[PDB]
Amino acid sequence: GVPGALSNQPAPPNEAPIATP
Amino acid sequence: PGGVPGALSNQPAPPN
Amino acid sequence: PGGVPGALSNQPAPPN
Amino acid sequence: GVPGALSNQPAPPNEAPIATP
Amino acid sequence: ALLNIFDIAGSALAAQSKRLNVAASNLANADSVTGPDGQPYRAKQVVFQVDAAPGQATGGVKVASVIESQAPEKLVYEPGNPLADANGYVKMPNVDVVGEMVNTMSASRSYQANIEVLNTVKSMMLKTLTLGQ
Amino acid sequence: MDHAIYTAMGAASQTLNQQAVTASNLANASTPGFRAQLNALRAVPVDGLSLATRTLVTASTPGADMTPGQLDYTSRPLDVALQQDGWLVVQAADGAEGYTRNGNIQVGPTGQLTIQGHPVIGEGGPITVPEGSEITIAADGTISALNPGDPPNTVAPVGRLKLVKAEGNEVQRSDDGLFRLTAEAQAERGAVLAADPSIRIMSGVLEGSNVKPVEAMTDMIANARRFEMQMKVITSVDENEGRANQLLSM
Amino acid sequence: ATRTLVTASTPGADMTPGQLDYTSRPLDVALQQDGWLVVQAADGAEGYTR
Amino acid sequence: MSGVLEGSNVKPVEAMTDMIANARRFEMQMKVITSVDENEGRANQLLSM
Repeated sequence: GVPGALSNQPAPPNEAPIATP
Repeated sequence: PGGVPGALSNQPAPPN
Repeated sequence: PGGVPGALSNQPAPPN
Repeated sequence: GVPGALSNQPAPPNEAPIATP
Repeated sequence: ALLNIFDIAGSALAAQSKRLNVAASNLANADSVTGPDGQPYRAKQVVFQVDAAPGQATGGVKVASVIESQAPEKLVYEPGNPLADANGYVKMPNVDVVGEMVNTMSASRSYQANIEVLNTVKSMMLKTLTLGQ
Repeated sequence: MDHAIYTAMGAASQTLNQQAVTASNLANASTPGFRAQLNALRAVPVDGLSLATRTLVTASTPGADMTPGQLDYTSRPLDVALQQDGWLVVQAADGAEGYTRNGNIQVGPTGQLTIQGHPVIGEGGPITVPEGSEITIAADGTISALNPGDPPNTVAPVGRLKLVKAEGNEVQRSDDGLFRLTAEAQAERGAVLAADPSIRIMSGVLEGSNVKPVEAMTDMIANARRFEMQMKVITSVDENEGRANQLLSM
Repeated sequence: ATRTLVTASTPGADMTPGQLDYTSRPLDVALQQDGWLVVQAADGAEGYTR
Repeated sequence: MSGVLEGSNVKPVEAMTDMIANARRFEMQMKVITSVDENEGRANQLLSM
């Protein structure tokens, strides 16, 4: 997955957890 | 869809 | 061919 | 050559020794 | 070819934006004691290198990877801290504040230079289409 | 950019390093038997083509200051102070041999002599004193132990403290604060330093830290001024590049 | 992954004993370190204090 | 112990140092914000013609 390219599949949703659980 | 743009979304929040 | 572009490559360091 | 001109070979590597051997 | 200049300058813009983002993240977390895993925040740095695969020496800039610094994490004495080791020492980020500020300013300046290059090349390509009326 | 910003930035960061060293020295202004760290800037010139114009600066620590420190009179027979250029020998953290000036000798319940938690080393190795006995230390390091209950006629020598002689140019401060022989000095003087019979110690006086206050103050003033100077150069270079970027337009 | 945000949290409180003044009052009481007095909270619960 | 009262345990040195660090950390964040805002303008101007 080269940045700036085009891919058929959507990008996965990013997450920023404050705690691992 | 979408939510509040700007400050509120790009700030860490408790998981819910 | 390249490295860290800034502070971490423009400071003197001991050799490897 | 003079600074800012064009040469046929690369410049030598740049190194700054903290203490000379 | 003027068209490849678009790719070259866009790659440069993206790389410098990534570098400025790394610098801002380092500046923000200069006093962070912990992360989600309980590990100290290690200063991040981008790796710049050319991308001229089809038989060229010059092709622009791309960020190969983001790497954490190997300089020594600052040890502060705090025995009551849950993250303190056996000797009571807590590890703190090795961020160089002056270095990150200079990185921010330099990244902004070179980003602006690449913006100007892109604008000039776009103007030249616009003028080309009027070759001989 | 113009890498002149990367010179003033280095000069500003090494100034903060020097300030961190000076502040560490000032924090230990009351540490018993402390040797202040010396800080000095060194210039490294970048070699290359064509015109040598860039010379960066780095902060280095050329050893420590060995100037004998202050002597506080505490009427305690265990606190000893060493003659100038003399060092006490203890067993380091990793079972090695290290040197110190802290004479705050403590006696454990089992009877072993310790300094800052490190065992004290004599000619016979670590020194073990008879449990719960009064200790007197002579001028040359001999240790006399009096067992309570028995008359003062019982006082007899037990062991001799190992006292060594080492200059500043021969010793290097290890990461735990204990001085150890440098490589060149170790190669000539051997692995273990032989006890010097000419070293005299004084019992009942504790040596303080040799952190000079006037030099510290002057160093902080100079560091602040240098940092501000580098900031003014950095601002000038940034302003220059911001207009120079206008050449690419049109 | 270049963006790392920062959030400010309060990891508990500081339990180092504070200053002790001497008021000649028979009701003023001070506790030894790591010790707490027990009171009945507002919501019928159990609370600890110094 | 009866007849003594326990006060607060707020350390003034820690609070003063923390306040100084907070102020001089904010200023840096405000500098980065200004830098990004200045950067975005020329990128926006890139969209002309």
